Amino acid sequence: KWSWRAIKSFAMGELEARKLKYPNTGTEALLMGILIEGTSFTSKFLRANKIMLYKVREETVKLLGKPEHPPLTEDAQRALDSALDQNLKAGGIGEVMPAHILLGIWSEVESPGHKILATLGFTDEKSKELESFASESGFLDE
Repeated sequence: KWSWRAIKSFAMGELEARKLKYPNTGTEALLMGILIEGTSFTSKFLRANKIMLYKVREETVKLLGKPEHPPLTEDAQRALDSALDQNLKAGGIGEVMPAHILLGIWSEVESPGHKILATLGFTDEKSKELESFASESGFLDE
């Protein structure tokens, strides 16, 4: 059960992949889509931890270099599957949120999303911090 916020963040991600003229919607685009959507707690969390949209964009171009609807990479699909788990293997009411997508991205260790997060100072401790917020009883990611 994807939240509306997660649905929007995905759309913003695909939009960013198209703007970058990439063949696929990768973990880097899912990450930017969260920032672009811009109203979730997760987007505020990323910004409060100095993971700014303009920086992620600069690190994306640097890492990956300068299609109508760019399909998901395999590791982006993997990040979305983990999001479902992060949500599933936790409390049992909430929808799947941008938080779970972010955690899914971080957990795909080999992915550009993870590597860019790490370049910008994200760590396992930040991941656990985000998990703690997300596991709070009536968590809506807003």
